[PDB]
Amino acid sequence: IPQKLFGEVTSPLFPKPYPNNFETTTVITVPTGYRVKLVFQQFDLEPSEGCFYDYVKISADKKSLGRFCGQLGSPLGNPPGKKEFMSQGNKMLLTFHTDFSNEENGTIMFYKGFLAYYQAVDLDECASRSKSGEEDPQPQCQHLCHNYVGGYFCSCRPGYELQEDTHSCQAECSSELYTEASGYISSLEYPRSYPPDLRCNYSIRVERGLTLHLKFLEPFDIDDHQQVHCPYDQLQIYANGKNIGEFCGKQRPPDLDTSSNAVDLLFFTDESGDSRGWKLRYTTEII
Amino acid sequence: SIPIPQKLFGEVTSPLFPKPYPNNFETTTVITVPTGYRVKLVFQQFDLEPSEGCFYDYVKISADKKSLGRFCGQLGSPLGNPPGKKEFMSQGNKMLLTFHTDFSNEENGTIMFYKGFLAYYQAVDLDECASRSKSGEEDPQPQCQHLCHNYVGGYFCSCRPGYELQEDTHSCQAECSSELYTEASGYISSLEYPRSYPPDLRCNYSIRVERGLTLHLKFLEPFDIDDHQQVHCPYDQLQIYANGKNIGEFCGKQRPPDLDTSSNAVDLLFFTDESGDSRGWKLRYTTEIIK
Amino acid sequence: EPTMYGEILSPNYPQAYPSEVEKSWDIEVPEGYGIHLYFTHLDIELSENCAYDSVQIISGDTEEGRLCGQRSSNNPHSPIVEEFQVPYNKLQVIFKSDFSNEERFTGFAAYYVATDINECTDFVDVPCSHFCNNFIGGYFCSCPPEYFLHDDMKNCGVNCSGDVFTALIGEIASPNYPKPYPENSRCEYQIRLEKGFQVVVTLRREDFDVEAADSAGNCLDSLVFVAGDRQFGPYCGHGFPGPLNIETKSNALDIIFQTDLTGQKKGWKLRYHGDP
Amino acid sequence: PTMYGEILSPNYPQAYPSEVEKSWDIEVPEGYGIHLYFTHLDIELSENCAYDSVQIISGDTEEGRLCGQRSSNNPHSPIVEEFQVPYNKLQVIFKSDFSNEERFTGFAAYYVATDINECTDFVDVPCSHFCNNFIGGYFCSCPPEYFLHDDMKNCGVNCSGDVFTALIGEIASPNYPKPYPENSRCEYQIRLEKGFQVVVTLRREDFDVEAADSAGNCLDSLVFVAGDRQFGPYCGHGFPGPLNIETKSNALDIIFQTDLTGQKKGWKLRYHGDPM
Ligand SMILES: *[C@@H]1O[C@H](CO)[C@@H](O[C@@H]2O[C@H](CO)[C@@H](O[C@@H]3O[C@H](CO[C@H]4O[C@H](CO)[C@@H](O)[C@H](O)[C@@H]4O)[C@@H](O)[C@H](O[C@H]4O[C@H](CO)[C@@H](O[C@@H]5O[C@H](CO)[C@H](O)[C@H](O)[C@H]5O)[C@H](O)[C@@H]4O)[C@@H]3O)[C@H](O)[C@H]2NC(C)=O)[C@H](O)[C@H]1NC(C)=O
Ligand SMILES: *[C@@H]1O[C@H](CO)[C@@H](O[C@@H]2O[C@H](CO)[C@@H](O[C@@H]3O[C@H](CO[C@H]4O[C@H](CO)[C@@H](O)[C@H](O)[C@@H]4O)[C@@H](O)[C@H](O[C@H]4O[C@H](CO)[C@@H](O)[C@H](O)[C@@H]4O)[C@@H]3O)[C@H](O)[C@H]2NC(C)=O)[C@H](O)[C@H]1NC(C)=O
Ligand SMILES: *[C@@H]1O[C@H](CO)[C@@H](O[C@@H]2O[C@H](CO)[C@@H](O[C@@H]3O[C@H](CO)[C@@H](O)[C@H](O)[C@@H]3O)[C@H](O)[C@H]2NC(C)=O)[C@H](O)[C@H]1NC(C)=O
Ligand SMILES: *[C@@H]1O[C@H](CO)[C@@H](O[C@@H]2O[C@H](CO)[C@@H](O[C@@H]3O[C@H](CO)[C@@H](O)[C@H](O)[C@@H]3O)[C@H](O)[C@H]2NC(C)=O)[C@H](O)[C@H]1NC(C)=O
Ligand SMILES: *[C@@H]1O[C@H](CO)[C@@H](O)[C@H](O)[C@H]1NC(C)=O
Ligand SMILES: *[C@@H]1O[C@H](CO)[C@@H](O)[C@H](O)[C@H]1NC(C)=O
Ligand SMILES: [Ca+2]
Ligand SMILES: [Ca+2]
Ligand SMILES: [Ca+2]
Ligand SMILES: [Ca+2]
Ligand SMILES: [Ca+2]
Ligand SMILES: [Ca+2]
Ligand SMILES: [Ca+2]
Ligand SMILES: [Ca+2]
Ligand SMILES: [Ca+2]
Ligand SMILES: [Ca+2]
Ligand SMILES: [Ca+2]
Ligand SMILES: [Ca+2]
Ligand code: NA
Ligand code: NA
Ligand code: NA
Ligand code: NA
Ligand code: NA
Ligand code: NA
Repeated sequence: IPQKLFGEVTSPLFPKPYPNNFETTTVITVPTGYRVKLVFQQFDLEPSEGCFYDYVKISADKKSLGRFCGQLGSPLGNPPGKKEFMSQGNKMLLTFHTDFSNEENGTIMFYKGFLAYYQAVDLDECASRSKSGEEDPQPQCQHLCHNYVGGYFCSCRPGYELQEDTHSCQAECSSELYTEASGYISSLEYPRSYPPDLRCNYSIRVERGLTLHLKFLEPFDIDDHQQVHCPYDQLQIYANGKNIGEFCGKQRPPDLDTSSNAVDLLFFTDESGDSRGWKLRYTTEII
Repeated sequence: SIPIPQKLFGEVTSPLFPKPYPNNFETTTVITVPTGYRVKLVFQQFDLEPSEGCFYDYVKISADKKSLGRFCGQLGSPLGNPPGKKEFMSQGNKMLLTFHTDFSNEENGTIMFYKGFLAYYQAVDLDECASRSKSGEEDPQPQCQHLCHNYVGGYFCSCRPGYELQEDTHSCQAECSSELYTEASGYISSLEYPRSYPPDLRCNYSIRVERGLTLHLKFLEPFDIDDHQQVHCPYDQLQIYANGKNIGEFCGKQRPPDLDTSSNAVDLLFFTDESGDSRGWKLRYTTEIIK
Repeated sequence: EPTMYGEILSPNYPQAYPSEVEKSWDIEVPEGYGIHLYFTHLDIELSENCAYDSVQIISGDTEEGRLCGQRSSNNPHSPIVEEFQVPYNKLQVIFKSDFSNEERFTGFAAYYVATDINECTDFVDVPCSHFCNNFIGGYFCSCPPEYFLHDDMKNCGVNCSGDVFTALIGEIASPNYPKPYPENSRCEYQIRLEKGFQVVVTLRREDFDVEAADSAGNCLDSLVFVAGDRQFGPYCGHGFPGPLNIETKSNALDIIFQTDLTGQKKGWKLRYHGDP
Repeated sequence: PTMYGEILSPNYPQAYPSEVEKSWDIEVPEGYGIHLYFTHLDIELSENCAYDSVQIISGDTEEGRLCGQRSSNNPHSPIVEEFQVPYNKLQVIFKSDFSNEERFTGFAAYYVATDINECTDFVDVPCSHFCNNFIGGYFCSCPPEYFLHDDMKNCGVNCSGDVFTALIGEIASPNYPKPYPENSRCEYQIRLEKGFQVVVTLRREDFDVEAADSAGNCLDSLVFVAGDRQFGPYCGHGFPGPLNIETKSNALDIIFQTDLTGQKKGWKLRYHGDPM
């Protein structure tokens, strides 16, 4: 079936008792991105220890889940009764087998058959692909995907942009504005390692007639070098239109006083992230 | 200068090469060979602005998802970090090259003239088999059960003696239908013995000796087939046809009796269930004469 | 126009939101779907009873929730911070902010997805008399053996006619057997053989339990076999009163089963064969 | 012609027929070698594979002959026997006599086309200066201020236009290895950084210039000028100086004078730098 919600699969002639010498395979097919749940309402077959005579063989996704026979209530039989039988993919193969004689080991017997009811269900693509394993490239999502019926769609963590493929995310970190009186500014995902290949302009614009006070916090960790300062990563600071220092390293830079109402912290990263980053408190005073 | 999906080899140069390169320049050229190829490349001429740790100018070559090299300087000089001619291979089919140069190429404060570089790149075939990521391949199945083959561009698969390749060209079934035996003596064993036998089989092990001989079947130990003490051979069956007619449907743990056929044509039919726990069977068939 | 999924962000996300705003969003999914609305990010101006600034969840007329404050997800295995599930196909979300922000507040980021309503289980009232079937986007009812579903698509009812038995050896039982027989019903089963044969009915003495007779001995519920002029019954009580092997001397037999409104029991089972 | 292929014994994997002689002609495109390998080998065993055999012939010569019962010893490899050839075609001939003592399943083999790395795979390299391999062929390249000759194989120097700035480079006489032109003066100039010394190497065998007169004065001459210092004039068959020469100068002028007649093969050299 190309597209179907639910359905019924019965033994032949149901409810009328089933004919002997019969084996038929019916295959349930829900559309792409759905699982197949099913249960039995009525179940009345020829019982046999190990189901030699008659049986219902239900198999899903290259594995036989069940081969079951007997009556709903009777022992010495392996009946499903009402148990859930879910597939993983979108296909569930059912088979029904019956020899020539169901009416011998006692005397005449009248066996009705079975009522299979099957629902479609949605599968959780996220928890399927990302639960364990999988280091090679697969179609799985970077920051978070979403599980909804049928398909799945993706989204990124606060302050990141989704790229065209709708699977991965870069940082935006271009027009990061700050107009409040005090505040905190931190490199993206602090104190975890900062993303590489960035052009950040953390802009502070307070009401004119104030002076800004920049207080760097610990830790302050950026890839530096003892020969030349800031070759890979740079944290430039512009104040009042002009640069006032390009910083990188391990000890925090000095607490800076600007005499300005407009500052811009420019952040340039390399193509690797080992160091953690930086965080600062900016406060306002009067002139 | 030659990035293109369908191309074997190519040239990538510094700008204006051979004429010395302009200051304040950074360009990224990406090499792309077709699917299933690696990218090898080397430098013939190499003459850049040197710098301790290549702060000023550099050539940044990066592979699949990792920067392999960032190198600068002149072919011979020990001022640091020239590739010279060294091999730089990618894993996938794409190789990203970049060339960066700041404003000042004139050190000590007098003019200097730096030519650039000559990059030659070959394509190469990759060994899909030898990759060997045994798990973490559910979207593709790039590795084969019995054997795959490495050839240029693509790869194809094949099965061990006595198996058939199924549609996916990655996995194998058993053939085990027209298994013939015409020699005087011989050995017949269930597939992959004494390991567990495959399920879902219809085997016709046919013996046809020259007429005027009689066959002697001697079963060996072990003899292990899924049986049941109530009704024998419900799941697995090993039927034996002799001279056109059935002469016994066997399964179990103790071996069947040594059989004497009085026939020149026997057929052992083997029917398996949809699981393999038991091991199987093996037999020696021998020939005797008449007057 | 209705969708199965969607995104709702605070204005100017993930920057600071403007003051003096009242923005509203109307969530809508198709018929017979519930809604799961969950928040991946929450940083809003904190006030008691979320007075100053707030994000509000209203279903119909009633307030399903009201959030404010600075909060991040405690579980590292889940990004969800707050969440809601509703049995309705529409929702409303209202974000409002007063004229000032003392600190910088990035707002909120949330998403919604449409879920199937399992009409059988999700409600206390089940809309099927006998058996309920859920499917993605709706439901429909089903019935036990030899029951037929009534016009209202909801409740079922028993038939016990239309079946003519022509087999020489066969079985007959009371409906629902071995469960109790239905009340206020008349069940007639008919056997029709060749002229030369006799229908002989066997039923086990223990496989018979029908509502007992009154003090005077008249069966309030009864079972009776009609063979032309002869008639066997009425039979009732716990245990079959007749012999275990009964000869009707007839090739065509009508078995009638009468029950009143209350006073039901297990029922009966039988098997018949022929004799020349 | 293909890039890959499969070859099986007749009736594989059953017993092969007797009195057979089957042949297969393998063919790959130009500039490819062939890797032919056997995954299964079970053939009637005879000394020098007399009775039954499988035969590998490339062109006119027998690359191999196999028989016997054999399986792969390496559990990490299915290959039992294998062959690699620098040729684009092969021949495989399987032949069997009229009897088999036991049951022999034959053989199963496969072939794949490999690129010839024309630079490395042969001892003779078809480029005078630099060789470039690619999948399916090759092409040559040259050192600084050299221009490649019409034959697409050997490179050549021009007498003028060249200022040498490379730290390690080559210089040759014009037309080399063909005879040098008459009545010409070719001066080549090397200009390095001041801190370096030009050190000139040229092979004792890579030098043949018109011999000197009886008095020992070179009629054709080659000479190195380093400011005040001067090496030469050199002439005759074979370089008279040492194979490794130190000039002690960062700028060097090499002058090459010839008269009207009496020409010879010429010379070739390569220079590098050394600090002071
Ligand atoms: C297991 O594998 C064996 C393999 O041998 C297989 O046995 C073979 O079964 C087939 C079944 O048909 C036999 O084939 C033919 O049988 C014909 C019988 O005809 C009657 O039955 C038909 C239905 O089966 C029906 O439609 C007809 O109307 C009729 O009622 C018979 O006519 C026919 O005779 C030819 O025999 C051979 C081919 O087998 C011909 O050629 C000869 O072949 C031999 C090699 O075997 C040799 O090369 C000779 O030189 C060559 O001439 C010959 O010319 C006759 O015309 C044919 O026999 C096979 O006989 C039989 N093989 C045997 C018994 O050795 C089993 O069935 C398999 N079991 C399974 C799969 O479960
Ligand atoms: C980081 O991000 C900030 C903001 O996001 C950028 O700042 C903007 O860009 C420049 C640099 O600060 C500013 O442009 C300058 O504006 C001055 C006056 O400001 C007003 O003018 C512009 C144009 O009318 C308005 O659009 C703007 O909103 C302001 O209201 C001018 O004085 C400057 O003009 C020229 O002055 C002299 C001539 O006398 C020249 O010598 C100068 O070179 C200059 O060209 C100039 O126009 C702009 O105002 C900033 N704010 C905005 C756009 O809102 C940073 O540039 C950015 N930094 C990095 C590294 O990315
Ligand atoms: C069950 O036994 C009976 C007789 O063989 C049949 O059931 C009949 O089912 C139909 C609906 O498909 C009912 O029809 C309706 O009857 C009412 C009578 O009041 C009439 O007003 C409507 O216009 C409509 O025709 C019918 O009542 C019902 N008969 C019964 C219950 O005796 C049927 O053959 C058997 N099987 C099934 C599945 O019903
Ligand atoms: C070594 O010396 C030769 C001397 O012949 C130099 O060759 C010069 O090459 C230029 C090309 O750059 C020739 O120009 C010609 O242009 C036409 C029209 O486009 C083109 O069809 C020709 O194929 C050729 O390229 C030029 O004639 C030639 N110079 C002289 C004086 O003949 C060069 O320095 C070195 N050799 C080569 C092959 O470059
Ligand atoms: C059915 O056969 C089994 C074993 O043959 C036996 O236990 C049972 O009594 C038989 N009769 C029935 C179930 O009526
Ligand atoms: C000139 O070059 C020398 C090289 O040793 C260097 O020490 C000096 O600083 C250079 N001159 C200037 C002005 O940089
Ligand atoms: Ca049966
Ligand atoms: Ca889904
Ligand atoms: Ca870094
Ligand atoms: Ca520069
Ligand atoms: Ca390949
Ligand atoms: Ca088995
Ligand atoms: Ca506010
Ligand atoms: Ca529903
Ligand atoms: Ca009653
Ligand atoms: Ca032979
Ligand atoms: Ca080649
Ligand atoms: Ca001369
Ligand atoms: Na960080
Ligand atoms: Na086996
Ligand atoms: Na916001
Ligand atoms: Na009942
Ligand atoms: Na063979
Ligand atoms: Na020469």
